[PDB]
Amino acid sequence: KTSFGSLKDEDRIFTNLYGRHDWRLKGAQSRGDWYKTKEILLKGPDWILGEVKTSGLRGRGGAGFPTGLKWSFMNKPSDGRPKYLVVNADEGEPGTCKDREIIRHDPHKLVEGCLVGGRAMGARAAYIYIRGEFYNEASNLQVAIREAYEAGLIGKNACGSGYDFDVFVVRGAGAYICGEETALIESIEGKQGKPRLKPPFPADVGVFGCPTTVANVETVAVSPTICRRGGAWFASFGRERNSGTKLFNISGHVNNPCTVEEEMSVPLKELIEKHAGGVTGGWDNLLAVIPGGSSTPLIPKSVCETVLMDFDALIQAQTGLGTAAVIVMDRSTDIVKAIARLIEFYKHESCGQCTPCREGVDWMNKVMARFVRGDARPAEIDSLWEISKQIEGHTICALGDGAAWPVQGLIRHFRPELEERMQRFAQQHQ
Amino acid sequence: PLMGWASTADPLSNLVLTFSTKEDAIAFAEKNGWSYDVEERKVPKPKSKSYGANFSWNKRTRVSTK
Amino acid sequence: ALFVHRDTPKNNPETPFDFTPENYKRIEAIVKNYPEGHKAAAVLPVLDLAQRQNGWLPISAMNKVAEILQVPPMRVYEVATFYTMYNRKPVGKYHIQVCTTTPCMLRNSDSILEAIQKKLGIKVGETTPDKLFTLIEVECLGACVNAPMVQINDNYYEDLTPKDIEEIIDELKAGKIPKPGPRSGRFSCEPAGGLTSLTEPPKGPGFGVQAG
Amino acid sequence: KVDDAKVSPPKRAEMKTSMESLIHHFKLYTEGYQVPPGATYTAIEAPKGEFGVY
Amino acid sequence: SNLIEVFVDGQSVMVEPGTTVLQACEKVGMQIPRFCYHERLSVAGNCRMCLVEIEKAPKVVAACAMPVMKGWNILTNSEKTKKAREGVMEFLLANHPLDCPICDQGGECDLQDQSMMFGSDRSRFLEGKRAVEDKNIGPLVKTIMTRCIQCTRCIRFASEIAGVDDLGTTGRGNDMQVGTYIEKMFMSELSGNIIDICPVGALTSKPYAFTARPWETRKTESIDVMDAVG
Amino acid sequence: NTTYKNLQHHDYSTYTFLDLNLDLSKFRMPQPSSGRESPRH
Amino acid sequence: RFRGEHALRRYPSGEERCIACKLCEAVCPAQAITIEAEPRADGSRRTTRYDIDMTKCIY
Ligand SMILES: Cc1cc2nc3c(=O)[nH]c(=O)nc-3n(C[C@H](O)[C@H](O)[C@H](O)COP(=O)(O)O)c2cc1C
Ligand code: SF4
Ligand code: SF4
Ligand code: SF4
Ligand code: SF4
Ligand code: FES
Ligand code: FES
Repeated sequence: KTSFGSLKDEDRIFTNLYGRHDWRLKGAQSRGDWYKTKEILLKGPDWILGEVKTSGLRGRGGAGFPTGLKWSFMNKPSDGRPKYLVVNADEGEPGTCKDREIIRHDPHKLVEGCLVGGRAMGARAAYIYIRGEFYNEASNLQVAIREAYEAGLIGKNACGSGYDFDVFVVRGAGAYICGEETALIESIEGKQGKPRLKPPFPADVGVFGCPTTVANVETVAVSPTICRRGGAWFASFGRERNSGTKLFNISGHVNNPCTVEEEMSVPLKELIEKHAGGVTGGWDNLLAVIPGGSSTPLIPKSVCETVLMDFDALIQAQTGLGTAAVIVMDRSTDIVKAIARLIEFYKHESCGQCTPCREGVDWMNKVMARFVRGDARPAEIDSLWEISKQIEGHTICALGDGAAWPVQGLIRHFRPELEERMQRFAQQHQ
Repeated sequence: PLMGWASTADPLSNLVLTFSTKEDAIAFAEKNGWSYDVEERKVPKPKSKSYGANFSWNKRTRVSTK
Repeated sequence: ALFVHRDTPKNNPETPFDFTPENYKRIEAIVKNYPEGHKAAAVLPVLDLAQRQNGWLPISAMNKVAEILQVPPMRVYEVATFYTMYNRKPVGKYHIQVCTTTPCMLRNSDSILEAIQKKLGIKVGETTPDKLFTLIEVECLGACVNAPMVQINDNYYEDLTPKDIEEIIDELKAGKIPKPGPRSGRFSCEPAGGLTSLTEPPKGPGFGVQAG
Repeated sequence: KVDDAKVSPPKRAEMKTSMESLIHHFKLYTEGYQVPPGATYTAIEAPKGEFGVY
Repeated sequence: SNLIEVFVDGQSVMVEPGTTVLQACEKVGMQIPRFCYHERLSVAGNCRMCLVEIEKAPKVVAACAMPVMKGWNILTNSEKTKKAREGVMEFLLANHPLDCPICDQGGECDLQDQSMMFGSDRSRFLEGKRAVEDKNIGPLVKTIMTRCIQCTRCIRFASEIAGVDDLGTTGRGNDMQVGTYIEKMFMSELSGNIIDICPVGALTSKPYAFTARPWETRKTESIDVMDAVG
Repeated sequence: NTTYKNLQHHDYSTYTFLDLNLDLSKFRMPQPSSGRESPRH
Repeated sequence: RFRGEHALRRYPSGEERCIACKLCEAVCPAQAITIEAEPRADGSRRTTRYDIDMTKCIY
């Protein structure tokens, strides 16, 4: 077992972070793509599922559902209805640039992985959904699809064997909800993006009524590397439930805010300072730390100086780990103002299926406005606590839950600044 | 003709007798003498609907809006 | 933001609106991708073609898309009023989206907001008394790892400062367009310290694998 | 009054700005609150005597 | 032979396969309160009222669109079922205007009856209360769209019985205007049957509009004319 | 390697997404139909 | 707070304060209120007939 883990070189799952040697299928072959994949494909998809569960891939995008269980649900016997694979590539949790880097510098390993996922579960066509903010990177993806087609190696009868597999690209139109699990599916359907109800699973009824699934881009990227490499070489980096490498990125308040691959666990102070410049004003300047992005409660200073960066560790810290915005914020900003702007974002992007997220984000936006102006009573801040207990899990999707959790973290940790703000408003009016 | 009201020569016009079974209703009506018209009870018919059937593939039951 | 039409001609069908037969071949490629039986799924790519052809879509464009895809128009009106990329108000050549939510605002987007405001003159959310400067601030776009960001027509700008504001706006006045990528060096999303990424040329298919 | 607004009507301030209290005002004065089935008796001391109500 | 065992608070009953929790609960007499479900239409889930704590599950789930596995037990009178009903009923009455005098569904509301029998009493949400201005749908149907609780029942009725497809959702978040976008006076057959569909006072009769409130008028059996079906 | 291997993204024009979708339309298995050609036929 | 004359009020330099919302006839324990309502040519809902029986009024 490692002593909390760090980056050892060439154990990077994917190289070519930015602007490296070329941008081509030839460069993909030099970096390790299209190498001996047919012998992996023609062995049987049960062996690929065994390889993935040997690696023990924790599902990405900040959900927690592991890939092995999902794609083992995808082993339904094939009926007259086909099977579909949908590669989701939106970037919610503002602070992200998770797969922007991947789809900007290496679409070829994504092509490898969607071919692997299409073979590994009986899928037949793969729709890749890019965010509508990404026209130029989408056209880079189109150039890469043209190169992979012009090689004559995907499309129809891939790898020389009689196995056709087509991949399409659907743009976004700008949303947070199109990134989610099932509003994606109906946004492809031409109806407006709205999630379905969960106990009919996407692996039973999906895109118009076919057993489909949805994969994150990090899962698609890691998937052919586990096929072409050894079993549990990926699993030797970190703990037993969560295992492998992850993009820990500071998009936020450090000197040189940037992106690094690391292993599953890391000491947080080494992560923040010994890789990405330094904290703006030193280690003792920041007020707090948010991991995850925006669907995660905060972590204060006395907790962030000690807590390691694991999924089980953040379960023990009552939060949820996501991607790429594992950032600090300074005392010089008001965290009430920052979380209130995040609640304004939540109001600006949410569909109107469920009554409780709709009206709860309405109350929380107006009440956080009355907290920034400070025109309330302490019964109001405990009422905000009560409604954040009411909303959570009583919806379809997790946007209501991810609007409940930052209010929870702010109430659990930063009571005294709220009390002093309200006392200063009392001194102002009186 | 002085206020615009609805007078009536009907003392029995505002009777109602809420009962629990049709048998005791008919028994009381035949016991107290006057005639009676029996209309039969109609429950709502049980149906067969599902959200997955509202998301059909090649069946025409399709929500078309959401 | 006034989600009812209320004609106001320069709208008010029929506004004369028609495409190019080359774009009709794009339309046939688009409804040839999707399977037969569910033609109504290509509404958003056809309406994207309408926006890329004519910079903002009128109501006659929506009647045209409804008659092309042989659907009732109400689904087209739903998809037009639902998403973000489709601006039913008329806009200019260039379109400014100043993205500022969680890393972007917390990394001091307000300097960029002040710079855009006192350089361009028109207030936030509104339009300009010419073309090419329809300014709106927007929520998250995804490209978060840098300074708060600016999207212009299918291009990005990160790592900003008010002198870069002056430069980019004066060069869009001149017509010469800078790069979509980052600024201040660091030619991609980079760890901008001492290159803490991989350095060796990667082996790939050569070394130890199993069952392959 | 009691702090059980489904029996006693609320007062004017919450009545003119609530929602639950306006609904309770409205339906409480139209229908009357429902009373569970059963037969009770009580009796207090009227200055005559046993004022009983059944 | 095609039976499913459920316990309704201990009382066992048998369920046909494929059906809902709600049809079996209405089979044993328990009317779970509903706002979006209606038996002449398809099943939306957007009103969220039918939540019920089904055992061995930390999350409380809807009952109008739940497939029925074998061997349930359905706790309707639990604690957090009542707490979820209190929460949802408190959410509905926030952006709903004080129009119960000038409404036309005083005796026949649904918010009023179900907020007496299931909701809270002391309100909250001091300020706010946005309002959506009405439209002009048709001179036969008077329409106020501030009272619309956006329940998506008239939309499903249009697209699944009327086939006209003129009513739609516009917007996101709080701002969802429900109607026709293009100032078109919606005139079609069975457009008089939308005032009985709309569960709240948002789509009322225009010629009836302000003559009575339905506790005075007595209800009487009769047979239709002018159509050979009755 | 500390050199920006991209700028392959830099030349992207505002038509290129539909251009790539246009050119990569071959080897398209028939996107399986279901009864009628449309929800309203 | 004496209960006498059964008078009506009106708005400040405004129209009739009543809406004809029938609450008083719904509560009137001798049913002396008689309300028949119609809207006028303007659009706001109003009355036609608002009668108090002084015989039945128990006050
Ligand atoms: C609130 C919410 C927001 C999401 N945002 C995104 C997003 O921006 N991009 C994305 O690709 N997936 C997004 N997802 C989906 C998750 O990434 C989900 O895990 C994915 O469908 C499958 O990932 P996994 O199989 O690796 O767990 C979101 C899901 C939820 C509930
Ligand atoms: S919680 Fe809100 S955003 Fe999520 S599905 Fe329900 S209505 Fe839509
Ligand atoms: S108009 Fe009535 S039926 Fe239609 S969504 Fe609104 S409340 Fe529901
Ligand atoms: S529909 Fe609304 S305004 Fe009308 S009676 Fe019910 S709660 Fe009051
Ligand atoms: S109908 Fe009666 S209760 Fe209603 S406003 Fe008129 S006088 Fe008042
Ligand atoms: S918040 Fe500005 S890009 Fe995500
Ligand atoms: S009745 Fe099930 S959610 Fe509306």
